[PDB]
Amino acid sequence: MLDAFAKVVAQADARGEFLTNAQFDALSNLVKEGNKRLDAVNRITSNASTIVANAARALFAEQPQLIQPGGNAYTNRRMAACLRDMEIILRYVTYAILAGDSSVLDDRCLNGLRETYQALGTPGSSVAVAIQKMKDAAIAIANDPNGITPGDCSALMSEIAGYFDRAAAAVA
Amino acid sequence: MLDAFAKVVAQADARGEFLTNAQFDALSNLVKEGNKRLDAVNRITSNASTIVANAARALFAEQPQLIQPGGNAYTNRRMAACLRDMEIILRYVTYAILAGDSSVLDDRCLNGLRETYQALGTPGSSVAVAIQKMKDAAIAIANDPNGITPGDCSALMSEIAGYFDRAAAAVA
Amino acid sequence: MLDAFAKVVAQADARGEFLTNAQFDALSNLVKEGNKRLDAVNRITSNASTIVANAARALFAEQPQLIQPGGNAYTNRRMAACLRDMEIILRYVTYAILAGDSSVLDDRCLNGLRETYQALGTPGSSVAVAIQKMKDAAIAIANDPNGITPGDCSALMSEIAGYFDRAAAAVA
Amino acid sequence: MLDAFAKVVAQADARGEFLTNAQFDALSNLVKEGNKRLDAVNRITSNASTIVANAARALFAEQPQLIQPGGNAYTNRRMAACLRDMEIILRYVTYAILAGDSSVLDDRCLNGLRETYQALGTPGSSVAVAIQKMKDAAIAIANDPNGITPGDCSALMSEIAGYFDRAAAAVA
Amino acid sequence: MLDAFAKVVAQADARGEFLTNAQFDALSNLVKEGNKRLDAVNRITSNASTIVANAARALFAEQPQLIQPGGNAYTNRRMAACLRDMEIILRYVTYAILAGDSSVLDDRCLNGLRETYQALGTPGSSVAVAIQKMKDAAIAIANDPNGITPGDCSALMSEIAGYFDRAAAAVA
Amino acid sequence: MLDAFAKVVAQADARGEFLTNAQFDALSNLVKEGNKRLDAVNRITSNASTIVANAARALFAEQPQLIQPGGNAYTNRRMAACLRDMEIILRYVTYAILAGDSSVLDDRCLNGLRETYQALGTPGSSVAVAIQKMKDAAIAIANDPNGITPGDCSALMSEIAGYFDRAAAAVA
Amino acid sequence: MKTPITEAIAAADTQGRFLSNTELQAVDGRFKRAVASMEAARALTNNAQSLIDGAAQAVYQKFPYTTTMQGSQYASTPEGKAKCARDIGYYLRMVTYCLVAGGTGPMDEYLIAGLSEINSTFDLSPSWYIEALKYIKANHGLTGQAAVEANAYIDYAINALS
Amino acid sequence: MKTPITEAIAAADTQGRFLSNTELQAVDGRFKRAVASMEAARALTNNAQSLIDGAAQAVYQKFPYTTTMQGSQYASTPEGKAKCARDIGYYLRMVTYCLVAGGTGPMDEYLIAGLSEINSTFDLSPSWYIEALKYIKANHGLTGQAAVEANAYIDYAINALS
Amino acid sequence: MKTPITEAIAAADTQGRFLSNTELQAVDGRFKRAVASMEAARALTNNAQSLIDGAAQAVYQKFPYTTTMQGSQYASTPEGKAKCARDIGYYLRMVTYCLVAGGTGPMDEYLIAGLSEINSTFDLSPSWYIEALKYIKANHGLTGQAAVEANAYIDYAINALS
Amino acid sequence: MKTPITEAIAAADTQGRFLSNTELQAVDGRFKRAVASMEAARALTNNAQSLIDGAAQAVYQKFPYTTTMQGSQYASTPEGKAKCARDIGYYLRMVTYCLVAGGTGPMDEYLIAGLSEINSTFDLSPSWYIEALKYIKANHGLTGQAAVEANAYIDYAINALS
Amino acid sequence: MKTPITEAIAAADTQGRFLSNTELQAVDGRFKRAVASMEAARALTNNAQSLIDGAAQAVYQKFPYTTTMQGSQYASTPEGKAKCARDIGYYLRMVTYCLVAGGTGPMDEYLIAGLSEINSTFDLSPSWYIEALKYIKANHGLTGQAAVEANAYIDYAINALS
Amino acid sequence: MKTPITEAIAAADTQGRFLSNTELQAVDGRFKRAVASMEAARALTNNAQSLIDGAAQAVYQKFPYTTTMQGSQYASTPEGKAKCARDIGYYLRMVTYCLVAGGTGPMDEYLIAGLSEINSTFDLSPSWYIEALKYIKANHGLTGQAAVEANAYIDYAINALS
Ligand SMILES: *[C@@H](C)[C@H]1/C(=C/c2[nH]c(/C=C3N=C(/C=C4\NC(=O)C(CC)=C4C)C(C)=C\3CCC(=O)O)c(CCC(=O)O)c2C)NC(=O)[C@@H]1C
Repeated sequence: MLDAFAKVVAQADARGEFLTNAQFDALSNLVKEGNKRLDAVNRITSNASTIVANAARALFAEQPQLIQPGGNAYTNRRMAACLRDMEIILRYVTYAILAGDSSVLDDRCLNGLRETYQALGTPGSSVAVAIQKMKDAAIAIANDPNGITPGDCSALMSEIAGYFDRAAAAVA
Repeated sequence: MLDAFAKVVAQADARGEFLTNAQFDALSNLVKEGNKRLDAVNRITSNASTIVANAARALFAEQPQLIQPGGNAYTNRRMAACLRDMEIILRYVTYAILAGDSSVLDDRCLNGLRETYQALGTPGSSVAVAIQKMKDAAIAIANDPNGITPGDCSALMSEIAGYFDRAAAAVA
Repeated sequence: MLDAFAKVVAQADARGEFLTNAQFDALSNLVKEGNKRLDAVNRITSNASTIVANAARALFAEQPQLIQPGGNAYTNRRMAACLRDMEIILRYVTYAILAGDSSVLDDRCLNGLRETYQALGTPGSSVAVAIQKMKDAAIAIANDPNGITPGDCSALMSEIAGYFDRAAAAVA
Repeated sequence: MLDAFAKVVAQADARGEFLTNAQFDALSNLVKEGNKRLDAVNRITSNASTIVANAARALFAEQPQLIQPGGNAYTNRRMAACLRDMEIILRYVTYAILAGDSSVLDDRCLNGLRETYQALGTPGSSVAVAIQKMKDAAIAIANDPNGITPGDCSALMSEIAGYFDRAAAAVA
Repeated sequence: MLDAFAKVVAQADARGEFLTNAQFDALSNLVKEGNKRLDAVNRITSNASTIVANAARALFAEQPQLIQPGGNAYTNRRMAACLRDMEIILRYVTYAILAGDSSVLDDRCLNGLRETYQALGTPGSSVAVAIQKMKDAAIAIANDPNGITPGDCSALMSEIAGYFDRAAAAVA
Repeated sequence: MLDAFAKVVAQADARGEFLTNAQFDALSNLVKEGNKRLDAVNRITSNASTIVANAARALFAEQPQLIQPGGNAYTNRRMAACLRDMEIILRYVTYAILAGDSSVLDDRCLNGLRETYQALGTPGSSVAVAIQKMKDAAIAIANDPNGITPGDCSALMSEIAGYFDRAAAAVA
Repeated sequence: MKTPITEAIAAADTQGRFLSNTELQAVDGRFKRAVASMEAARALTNNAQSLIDGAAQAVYQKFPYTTTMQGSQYASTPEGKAKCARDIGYYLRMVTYCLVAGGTGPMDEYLIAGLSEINSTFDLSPSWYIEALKYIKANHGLTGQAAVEANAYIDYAINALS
Repeated sequence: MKTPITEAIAAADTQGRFLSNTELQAVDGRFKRAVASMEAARALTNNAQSLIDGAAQAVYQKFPYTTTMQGSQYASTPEGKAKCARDIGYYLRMVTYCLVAGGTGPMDEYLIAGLSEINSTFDLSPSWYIEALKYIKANHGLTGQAAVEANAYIDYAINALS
Repeated sequence: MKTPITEAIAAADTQGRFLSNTELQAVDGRFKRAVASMEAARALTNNAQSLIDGAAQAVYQKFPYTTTMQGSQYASTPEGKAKCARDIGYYLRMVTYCLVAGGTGPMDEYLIAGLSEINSTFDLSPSWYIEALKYIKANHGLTGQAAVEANAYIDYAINALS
Repeated sequence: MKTPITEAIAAADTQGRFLSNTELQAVDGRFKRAVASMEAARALTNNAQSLIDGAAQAVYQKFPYTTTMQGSQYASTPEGKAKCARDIGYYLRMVTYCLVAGGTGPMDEYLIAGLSEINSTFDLSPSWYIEALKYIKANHGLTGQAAVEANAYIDYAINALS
Repeated sequence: MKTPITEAIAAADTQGRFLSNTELQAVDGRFKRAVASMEAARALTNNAQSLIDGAAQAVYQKFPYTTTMQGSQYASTPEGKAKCARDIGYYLRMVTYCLVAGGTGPMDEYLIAGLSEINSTFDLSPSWYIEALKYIKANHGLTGQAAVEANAYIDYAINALS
Repeated sequence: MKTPITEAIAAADTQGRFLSNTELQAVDGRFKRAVASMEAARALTNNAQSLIDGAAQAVYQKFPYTTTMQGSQYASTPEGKAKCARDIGYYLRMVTYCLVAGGTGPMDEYLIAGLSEINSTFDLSPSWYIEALKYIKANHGLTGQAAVEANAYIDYAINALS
């Protein structure tokens, strides 16, 4: 896997080049914005259980067919595995936030996932919905002005939202 | 795998339903016909070696090309593996008879089998023939009136024949 | 795997036949030409490192793009793996020379190889070139008149060249 | 492992003998007393969780040092493992009751157990106490006159008590 | 493992020395006596089944307690394992004959063997007897004057006898 | 494994206690002295190859019997394994320096080590000597006044020396 | 799915073996036991509604905070009460499946696997379900071996929740 | 040793599980079947000598070369005849063990494991033992379910020799 | 025990590697963070008694049935109230260990491993401990990065109970 | 297929190694031995018919019950006699393959793998084939090292049947 | 690629865990260290040409046989001198990558894996590169923690070549 | 130790097999080859001193910096010259062991395993040993198959150093 720094190094090596002054500057900004990234990760992670449980409850409320008998999330085994998948996705999304790059999310979570759901009979569109719910909740928690040094994290929330959208696209 | 009882439960759970009075009755008949099922299984199993050896001998007599040099059942390794496959099929067919359901036969014996023979160069049509020979022999042994409390096992023989036909279809 | 002797036995068994007088004679010639085969194997093997290193150097000289940054043989890991593959091919080619049959080369080296390079982004045409360089060098070393009892090994060099050409075809 | 029937067969084979008329009679009594054995097993098994939890609570009440910090059952990991061991012992004791022989208990539970506790620092005397508590509870539940066809199960309770005593001896 | 040649090299390396003229001479004698060694190995190996079966039969005839019920070679499993051990020993003894050194016999057969029999209840003294019977038979077959170029193999038979005696000592 | 902080927590939990004001203070000193610890680790690690190679050369110079034929460090395999062990020890000693606790050194390097050398024929006294040489070199490099902010690291060097002495005691 | 019949086959197949008398006997015990099991399954099915209704109230009775505390996990709203009754129905229905199938398979598969996770995630107290199950056990009106059958699977569920 | 009881335990223990009704039913089938098994074991034991004697002659009858060819593997000497009768006794005794134990365990353990090896090493024809076993099957004088029991283990041996 | 320091070593040792700058940096972050962690651990220790006492009542307040229902699992007896306060003390003490150690190791080892088992066996509701933990979070009186530190381990426990 | 040449390669390839002198020597021994092996293979091929015919009768002679007992496994019918001669031909032909290939590979592959199974399934006595093989050994008319070669593979077959 | 950030994730993911404070601290140390690392990477990049040029000559100086011995492995031809400078450039560039990435990953991946093989195959002396690296270390003109950073990765390379 | 004889046994033992003709042939090739191998080993032993002495100078000649550069790895001191000659002696002695043993085993075991490590750790250039070995090859005065034997193990060493 790559983080944002290794990502740049990997691009530069493919060219056989030293970093340009513009790339140093970029990467120095990343470092300067580091605290905010750590807050986002902390906040989302510290609230992982409620993000998932609240998003599950919302999903099943909007799509009760998933938990009707015969439904894909009916029985505790299928419920447990569904909740699990929501946990897994949120986990890799937070890794991605830490790294500032999606390679861990793409490589270790998102690849083969659509095909996997297609084989099981799990409706990917429903998964996408659950991811979006977690997204909205993750971002409200991460971007909460209370109890934190005031500043703008908008760029970061955009990036974060991007990992969630990416994940939702991968399954939908 | 499923037996006939679990099969019904699985269908009912998919609907979220309690069993109907008609389903209890059906399943009670199955239980009432249990002894006959145990006799069939006992009889076929107790004669497994001759069913296979007699069916092999009949096959090679009718298709001597299989044991001519170059033939698919030529050499002792290929002979042994052929006899083995006949043993395996008969085994899973008897499991199926015990269970009153083919899921064990389908899942653990019959799936991938055609593709397997196609890859090896083993003529499936010949396998089907061997299965049919075992079928005729299995049923004559199972349905032998001698040394058993008289009654009608015709339904059961039909079912049994069905597992053998199924197996033969899967490879042919 | 098969050697030239087992190859004949395998063909004969498929027919259910004893060897003909012509086949004994053939195989006796093989035996009579055995020393030369052992010399070739010895010579190529005894010079394995220089055949490979000289062929690598020649390759990269003619195709410098392979070792430019971004190139398939750029970085020491990719270089090491390339050299390795050249070692592997030469190794199996020498096995084939010993056996007088390519089955070891085909079975254990050449099968899946094109697909493997295609998946990695390794240009097979370049591999073919490296194989041909090793071929020319292997044959000059094997067929060197100096320090060996004089005789004609032309048939053998043809055979040897055939394994190398085969290998180069398999990847190109 | 052996059950009571195989136990007799094993003794007889060591002598090369057919069963005596006395041994058939014995074993027929075992069969005749089978229902009671099934009740005991059912009852103890059906109440496994409370037997263990009630016995744990009693243990820690009588030996609070086990759950004081530093204590062998202090921390949830050590607590969980303790409860587990009580579960394991009760499980194998019930296997033994079913089999009418302790070989499963001895072979798969009791052997190496003292040495294991000695190595961990787990006081075996305390384990013995927990086993005895489970014993008293298991037997009161198994031998409860309510909701069962009246008869005498005293012999059986003696046997059952014997497996528990055996287990407690093995660790004490 | 070592053969007689590697054995000498290993002793020489421990001293940091080149081989002496006496050691070359010794080892050249070994080579000169090679055919006889190959005959012994061939002969014993070619008759492996009868050496073992005849030695087993002789053992059980002289010690019928081994095959009385309760006996260590009673039941087919224990019989099969006994015959097996006789096969194994003869096998490693023949390896040793080929190598001209017992290291393979000692390392891979004889070490741990006494302790193994002691743990099982297998009487080592009986094993020793079976080994000696195989020895006498192996040597009569190996040293049979019929159908072989006349010469003296006495030294070799002494060596061979030595591996068998060694084996018998290791278990007795 | 434990570091100095977890070590204190582990002692406190065994007592069921909150940390005292004295323990906080201690641990705050550890933190305050952290940079020096990182320098030591960096310096020793950055010079790992020369510490080992210089210590090996010194050992063999003082004990030439180790590299005479027959010697424990004679042959490249035994040499390589010796150098390796020196590498391994230095590695775990540096882990220990980082952690401020020897548990990683004791648990993962030092336990079973004497017994291991005793079984191989490796003279532990010689190992101890090599460790002491590395110690003297490690400490001269770690405590070099040049190119570093001036201060006193004496306590730290004492601690470091302690891990090396510990290691040398464990094998001697 | 785990039944006496599938266990018997699994044991044979695990060893590459044909079925032996060893296994046919197990299946025969299943067939004989089925008379008692089927009685029990029928009675519990016929009386399911009153059992469920009675069981729900037994829970609310023992744990009245479940009917008053605010929270989606509680039965303090109509929707919460409906989910609670549904769940109890689930348990009862699984008992009846176990009885029909002659084994724990259905409950293992459909209910017990994942159970602790679901209970912990949705903040459902195992003790609630146990009370429901204790009620059903007390009031199913079975006697003899039909009751022994029903109770074995009910207590199995209780054990799984403990 | 493989019995319905040890299979039941093995299935539970393999999964770290307490015994469930799933297994108790199997054991109950064993207990019920024991009445037929025990009848059979008793009759075969009581009549063992005549069965063995008759079985030996049935072999010699079908394969008379076994009484005349020279060889330790044949029954052409008093000692060979004694080994043959002993072996037949073994088979019969194993049948009775299987009946008492309620399963194939004893025969598996004491007789079938190693059987092909021993037969091939000592040049004993499986067909000889099969004839002995066919005789015993034909002449054990059992009817009903006691005969079904005896025959299941006799045919098991026959299968193992085929 | 899992700390930034032991993780750093574990990563190096897993690969047979000496420590690299890669790891020293991680440990440096730990050393720098320790100032905030240690503040938090000290304040929580100093104020432990009132936090525990307040936390216990916050539980009893939210779940008053715990003070009235009969049962050894409840705080309806003096001994039950004492066990409850002890447990809350445990949680708080573990938080402080996590802060001192710079990581989750102590809580993982001493408290979380086995937690679900113990809670389910002794019929303890996770929701009780969560309320206790929420109280402690609300009332520990820390601000800035010392509060971020305390809250990260408190929320970790909350997550482990959810 | 196992030959001195394929063994040599297998040993090198198993270790990722180029061939060394260690292996070339083995192959040279094979090449030198081939002169004796090829003599033997030629003589056995040239004389195959009379060897097979003589071998068949040697069997019928030693085991005359094979020509008279009813049964598809016996040579009591024209078709049975034809299968017997075919089989003997097979053995002889395999010997010649082993000689040509310089090793046991052909016999291992084409004949020995599955042999016990086929013999036991079709009720063929190994002792029959051994007699056939003993005849061939006695009467192949080879001397010197050509006979040593033929006999090594014949005795190999005998061993495989024992 | 190995960086403090990817190590932190790898540690969490290896255990199926969310990131904990344990890891965030490691990443924070990385972020704080980046100021020193980035200074170093910039200075080494800005001055790369003179460092490379000076380093090449330092090699030729210490090992003048490299400029005179005939051989493609030597710098005795214009093309050889160009390959030598390229390689030194490679090393320096990798140092700068390690500094930017905050860890050894780039050098591990792009340079160290395969290094011994390539050096041994092409007859390149590690001692040559070490001298180049020693020169760069001596003359990069960094002080303070920027020098500590540069030197840690330079010495890492030196260690990898020793 | 790897010899044609131990390879032959290893192949048989790997498969639980008795030795077959397949292997005896390999060993025979070894025995026949031994005449050439032993000639070579004797001549190299008899002439070892002059070969070593000549080989050392051939190195110093090709790499004269080895006699002048300061460093324990060089032959610029009496002690360094003595270590160099010792090493060359080692190589030559190993060649002779390979010849006596009929295979690479001694060199593999005593010299090649660990070789790259030792060379890299002590800063010894493989190219030095190769020159020594090339000298020995050029000047050992063997012809015919004795030279083929010596050269096969010398080139094996050369390959191991490349
Ligand atoms: C069709 C298969 C033929 C047939 C079957 C048949 N059997 C019965 C009766 C019984 N069969 C058994 C067999 C078993 N019970 C077991 O537990 C086991 C395994 C351990 C076996 C093999 C038993 C006990 C009986 C009852 C007693 C008896 O001997 O009859 C019937 C009568 C109806 C019934 O189901 O009981 C029938 C019809 N009979 C035929 O004529 C078919 C050729």
